[PDB]
Amino acid sequence: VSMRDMLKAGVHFGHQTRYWNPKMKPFIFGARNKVHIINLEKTVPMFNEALAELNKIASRKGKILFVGTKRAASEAVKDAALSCDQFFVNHRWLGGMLTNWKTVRQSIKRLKDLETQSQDGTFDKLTKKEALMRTRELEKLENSLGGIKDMGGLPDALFVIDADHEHIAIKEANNLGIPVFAIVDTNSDPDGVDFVIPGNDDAIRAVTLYLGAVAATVREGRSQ
Amino acid sequence: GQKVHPNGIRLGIVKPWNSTWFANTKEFADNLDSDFKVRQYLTKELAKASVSRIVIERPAKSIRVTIHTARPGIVIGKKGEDVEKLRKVVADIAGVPAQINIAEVRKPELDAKLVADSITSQLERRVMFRRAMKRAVQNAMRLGAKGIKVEVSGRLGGAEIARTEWYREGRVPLHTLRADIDYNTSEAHTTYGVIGVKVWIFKGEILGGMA
Amino acid sequence: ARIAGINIPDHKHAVIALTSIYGVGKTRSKAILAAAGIAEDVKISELSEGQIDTLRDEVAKFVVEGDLRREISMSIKRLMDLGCYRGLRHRRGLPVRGQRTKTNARTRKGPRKP
Amino acid sequence: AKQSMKAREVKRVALADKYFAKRAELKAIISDVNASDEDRWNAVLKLQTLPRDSSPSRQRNRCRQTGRPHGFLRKFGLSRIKVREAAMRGEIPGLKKASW
Amino acid sequence: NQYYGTGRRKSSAARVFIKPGNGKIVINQRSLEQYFGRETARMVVRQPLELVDMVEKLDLYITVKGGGISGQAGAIRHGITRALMEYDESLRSELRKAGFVTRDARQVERKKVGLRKARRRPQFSKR
Amino acid sequence: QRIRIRLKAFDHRLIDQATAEIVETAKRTGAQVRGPIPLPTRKERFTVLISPHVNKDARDQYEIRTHLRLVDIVEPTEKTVDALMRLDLAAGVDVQISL
Amino acid sequence: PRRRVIGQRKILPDPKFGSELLAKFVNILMVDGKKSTAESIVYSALETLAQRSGKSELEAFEVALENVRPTVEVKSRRVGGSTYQVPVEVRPVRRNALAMRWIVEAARKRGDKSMALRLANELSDAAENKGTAVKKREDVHRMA
Amino acid sequence: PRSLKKGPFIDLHLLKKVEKAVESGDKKPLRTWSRRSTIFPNMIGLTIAVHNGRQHVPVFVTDEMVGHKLGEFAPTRTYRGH
RNA sequence: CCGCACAAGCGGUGGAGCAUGUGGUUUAAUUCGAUGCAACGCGAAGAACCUUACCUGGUCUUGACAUCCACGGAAGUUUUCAGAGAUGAGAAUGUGCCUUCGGGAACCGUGAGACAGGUGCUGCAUGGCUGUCGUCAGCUCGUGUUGUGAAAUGUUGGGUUAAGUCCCGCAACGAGCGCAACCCUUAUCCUUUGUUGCCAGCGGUCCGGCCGGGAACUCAAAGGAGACUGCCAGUGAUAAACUGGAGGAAGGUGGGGAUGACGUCAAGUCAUCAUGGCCCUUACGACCAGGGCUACACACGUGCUACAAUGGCGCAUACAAAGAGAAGCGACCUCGCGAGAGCAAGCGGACCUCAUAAAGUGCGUCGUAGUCCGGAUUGGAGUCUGCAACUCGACUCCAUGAAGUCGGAAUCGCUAGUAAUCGUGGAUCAGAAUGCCACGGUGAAUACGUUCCCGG
Ligand SMILES: [Mg+2]
Ligand SMILES: [Mg+2]
Ligand SMILES: [Mg+2]
Ligand SMILES: [Mg+2]
Ligand SMILES: [Mg+2]
Ligand SMILES: [Mg+2]
Ligand SMILES: [Mg+2]
Ligand SMILES: [Mg+2]
Ligand SMILES: [Mg+2]
Ligand SMILES: [Mg+2]
Ligand SMILES: [Mg+2]
Ligand SMILES: [Mg+2]
Ligand SMILES: [Mg+2]
Ligand SMILES: [Mg+2]
Ligand SMILES: [Mg+2]
Ligand SMILES: [Mg+2]
Ligand SMILES: [Mg+2]
Ligand SMILES: [Mg+2]
Ligand SMILES: [Mg+2]
Ligand SMILES: [Mg+2]
Ligand SMILES: [Mg+2]
Ligand SMILES: [Mg+2]
Ligand SMILES: [Mg+2]
Ligand SMILES: [Mg+2]
Ligand SMILES: [Zn+2]
Repeated sequence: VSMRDMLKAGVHFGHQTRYWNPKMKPFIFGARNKVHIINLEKTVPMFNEALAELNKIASRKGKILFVGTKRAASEAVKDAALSCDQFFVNHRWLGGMLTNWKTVRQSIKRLKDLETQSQDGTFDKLTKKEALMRTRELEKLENSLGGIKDMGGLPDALFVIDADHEHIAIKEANNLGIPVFAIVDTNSDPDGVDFVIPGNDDAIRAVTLYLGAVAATVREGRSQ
Repeated sequence: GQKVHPNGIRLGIVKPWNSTWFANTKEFADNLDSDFKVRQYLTKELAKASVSRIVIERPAKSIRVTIHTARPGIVIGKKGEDVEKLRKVVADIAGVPAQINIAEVRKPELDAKLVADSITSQLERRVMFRRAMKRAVQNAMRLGAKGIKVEVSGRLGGAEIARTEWYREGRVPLHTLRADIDYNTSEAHTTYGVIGVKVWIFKGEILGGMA
Repeated sequence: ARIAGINIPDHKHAVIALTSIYGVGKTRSKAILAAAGIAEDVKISELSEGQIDTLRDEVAKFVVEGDLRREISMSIKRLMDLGCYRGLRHRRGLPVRGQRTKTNARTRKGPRKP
Repeated sequence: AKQSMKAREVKRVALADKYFAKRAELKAIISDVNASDEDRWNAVLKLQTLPRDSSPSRQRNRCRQTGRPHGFLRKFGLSRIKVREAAMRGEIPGLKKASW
Repeated sequence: NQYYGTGRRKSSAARVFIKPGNGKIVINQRSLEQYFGRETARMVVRQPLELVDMVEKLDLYITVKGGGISGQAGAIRHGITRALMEYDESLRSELRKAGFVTRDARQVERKKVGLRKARRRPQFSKR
Repeated sequence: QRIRIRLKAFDHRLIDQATAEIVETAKRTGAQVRGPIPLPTRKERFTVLISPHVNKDARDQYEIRTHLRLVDIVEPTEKTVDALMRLDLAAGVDVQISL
Repeated sequence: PRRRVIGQRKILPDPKFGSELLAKFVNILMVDGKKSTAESIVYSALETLAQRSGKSELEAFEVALENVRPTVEVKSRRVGGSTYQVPVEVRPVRRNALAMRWIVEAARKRGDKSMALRLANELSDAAENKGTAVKKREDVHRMA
Repeated sequence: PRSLKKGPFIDLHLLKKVEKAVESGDKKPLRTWSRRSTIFPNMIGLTIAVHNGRQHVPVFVTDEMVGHKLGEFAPTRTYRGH
């Protein structure tokens, strides 16, 4: 992504000067209208160097977890993961999701069992209310684990939107050593992101830019 | 509080009776008396064959008894000799032409009667009970049981005050009638007193009614 | 009017006004009436003595009033004289026919006493 | 109960069945209309000579497993207790918990 | 010509046969007054015909078993309503509006153990 | 001439199996049957005290429901009465034959 | 009702006047579920009431209960922590029932050998605001 | 009452005792337990020691007692008051 | 914040009579146990004998009941005397069966000890079973995270539910036991099968579905369909969900049941049974007759019947459900005022029988009274069951006609087919229901509300 490509999308946007985090000073161009302005001169090379690492991980058969819980951007992140056949979390993050990998496996198994049961049959054996209830639980589990039913082993890389909002995820990742790739607004604490992208995390246009560029490079890394 | 007998409540839904003959009120009582005494005789005589259930079904002129044991070769002895002997015996008790057809249980660790009597046989041999019950539950679920709960009550370890000790593992949903929950009770007579064991073994929901 | 026995019957349906006498009740009364031929719904007033004397004649056949009172008193006195169980319970003033006496035997013991 | 009671019951029934025919014929002669009151008299005297434990009205249905003299159920021949064990264990055919 | 309904109220069950006629009623081979001496039954039996305002166009022959005088009245009402609907199939909405098509499911409640009557409890005592 | 068959049982499954086999073998010999007709089942109810001592209020209610089927063969061939005798009868099912 | 304030069910009109209030009246007068006795009593009383009041017997019943219907009554409240009486207005549907209840008990107290007559006499005195049915209404108004 | 078609009741051991007593003249009070037997006309003037359950109380039969059971003259409960 | 907890209602109890249980007192004995809720119409679903455990007396000591030993006798059947009876004393008959012929089995009797026997104690040694808070929505765990740690979190909060019910929120994520569902029953319909059940169209008739029939309907009993907040609108964080509406036989867990979490009360039960220990053993065991458990100055609890006219009585007459039946239910006719009796059909039962439902309705009478209310009590006379109704049965008839005229403080049940009221059946049982468990008929009033009372 080129600085002009970002700027038109508005990547330079940042949270009000009232709300910023101390470590973000190096990445901040300045202020206008009491608004923090992010410096694309740092943003572009860091994003490119992160894309290099993401291409490397995906080119060694990496499993990628796209992470974002914004109600506006949930579908964008889900489609972004689907466009590169990668796993995703688009709904509210569950506490200790990576730390309780054993607990999630049972939920995935239950989600797989419910979908398998509906295809196999025995819904007729169940009472009509019971069969409907099983379908509702399967739908709830799909809303809960649609993205990670095919996760298999813990992921090899994480992409995070608004790292401050998803702080539990990054704490887990660091506890596991799983690398964190994150779009970091001025209000976020950048310590948890090993490849940090400072940029707007709310605006739909810039978020879609991030996701599309990442997914293009991930498909490229897969293609070899 | 008290709990309904799990086997006695699932007779209509998932559990078959153990005496399936028919008779009108004229000779209902004495049928019951005869089959009670014959099954008690068989229990007393097969205290080592490890029998789990003795089902009894009567043709109009005959009595048919099916034994469920874990040691078929034992009860049939040599060339079916002793089984024919006890067939003559049940012929005496019932006063009726008798037929005995033994049946085996493939997973003896999955029979509430069997595991309960084994627990009691261990207790009367003066072994620490916690070991007994936890070994039983471990074996059961190692043999692929959906759940099992063991319960012992009495003067455990010769206690002056009787305590209740249970141990559950897996799923044991007593309230769900659809569940195949096999249950049986055994007693062990030690010098201190009589100790009672109860075993629930849940082997999976049976979708699709009785049949 | 006047009927055999000291008591005077009141003016109402004969079958009922006849019950006034100590020895006659509802079935014996209608028996007396049918024997005398007088209907039941007739009153004792508006009833000529020509049938009143017949009524007293037919009631004379049965034991009634004072003679019955003396006869029952002799029977209880005889019972007491035998010394039989019933005689004892009669002179004791207690239920005679085997009723429960642990409680609620008041009809023969009178009101509760301290 | 006490073995004495069960023995008493078995003796009572084993005498009632024995003297059944004689008792029946004698009661017939007694209650029979047109019977000569001397024959009726001899019959009512003879009746009380038989063992008093021959009258069937003198027996008591006891639990056929414990001898309990209460809570009896003619259909099964057991007290109100043992019927519950036999039922819950699946020994009384076609017997199950009712609900309506 | 013939239109049949079947109405049940409480423990009673009534077959109802409807033919074009002058308003003649017959119940168990008896006239409506021969059967129901009580006027309220005499009115609840004819309520639907008053609704559809066809009380001299239809002769109906009905027979009812079980229940009591009012139970049977309700059963025959529910029967003649079903018969009418099978005869017209447009009075359905009106009869439904009057609550004549409901087959009231109310039934007597069983006695319960330790309870003198269904939902009735023995008298409690303090001391 | 005809033969009435009453079948009593304690469970409808067994009685239905047996009556199906009866009507089948009878139809097989060509004897004309009157179908299986379900007569009202009987329900004996026993309300028995659950507690050994002092609990009149606490008790349980059991029932024995006996099911009753009636089949009828109007023109019984001589290949039939012997045939139905040969047919095996379940121990639970009770069969009564009446010409 | 602590949790769910359930709505009241509907009563069926009377088969002689289609009047919901008459049916409520007979339901109040009823004893031991003997509806037929109650309807006999009420129709007898209404017709004799008609004889004294001329035309419109159902209307005469309406104005009779009107002349004794209550407007204000004392109500108890424990909000103070001690018993506390307060004068409160009564909804029409409830004062209907109160008037009917007062009428029937007053009739039972009247005696004179027949319920039919007691009810009619009480209704006739109620129609003209008398018979002590109004006096009981007046005293609970005074207690405001 | 017992009946009329069956006549009064008496157990024959008491009957034999009473006939042997009357035919033999004045006798010692007859010691019997049969409270259930009824007083017959022949036993008038006799004296029967009838069991009250703890002792045989004497009862001197009079013609008035005829048509009654013996037990009616042997009370089985002692009571004086409170 | 819920709960008939209160309020709002309807009917009661508390007063009377009686039924029944208990305390007490009494007794030769009034057998034992149950004792705030959660003992007191409780064990006991049925004490005249029996039961029966108690009392009095009469009797037995390897025994009433079991095994083992020998020894002798088939077994068994029929009578006689004594005795209250256990028991003794006999007296006749039989003296059989199998067997490789010796014997055995079968039982019976006598002796020998091993032993049996205990409803004797301990439910504070216990098992088993049960009550209770409570059908309450709770009780927990795994892993994760937090804290130095005891621990916490989850399980709290916002809402919402019958509910730890559900959705959001939230370092928690899930799980298990409960909740709910699965089961029974009930409310609609469909299919299948039509006799002993059914009678619409049919003809026929003695007017009787009764007979030709008919398979429609009712019904019977198997299988199946149906309800899902599924639809609509409104409300609401667009959430959960709630309100209303549609259609529908049924609407918001449709109604009822079964189902009782972890535990609490050293709760109950050694007298169902089992059982550790203790104790008894010519007796604390065993048998018999009679008595007692039914007492009676009292006290308490639960019921029944009443005090009437919305009723009583007379006459006429209509509409059920659910059950039971072979030593059983027992029709019809005959007899009896009646309970019943005689005769005797049918029915192991959709067939025959119990068994004609009663409130109701129509007519008549009764006229507010201790009554044509009430039925206690008592006299007389009976029937039936049973060896036997004295203690101490039920019922019938005639006679008798207490108290009682709506019940103090206080207190109980109940939210709809409910309460209230009316009958019917069953278990136990020879006989003995006002109790219990079930069935239907008629069929309400009220609920503003959670401040108080009580329990969670
Ligand atoms: Mg229970
Ligand atoms: Mg009289
Ligand atoms: Mg014993
Ligand atoms: Mg008896
Ligand atoms: Mg039957
Ligand atoms: Mg209140
Ligand atoms: Mg009282
Ligand atoms: Mg006592
Ligand atoms: Mg004791
Ligand atoms: Mg009770
Ligand atoms: Mg305890
Ligand atoms: Mg105790
Ligand atoms: Mg909690
Ligand atoms: Mg909350
Ligand atoms: Mg939470
Ligand atoms: Mg549940
Ligand atoms: Mg609606
Ligand atoms: Mg205790
Ligand atoms: Mg005795
Ligand atoms: Mg007693
Ligand atoms: Mg009277
Ligand atoms: Mg009087
Ligand atoms: Mg008066
Ligand atoms: Mg009812
Ligand atoms: Zn941001």
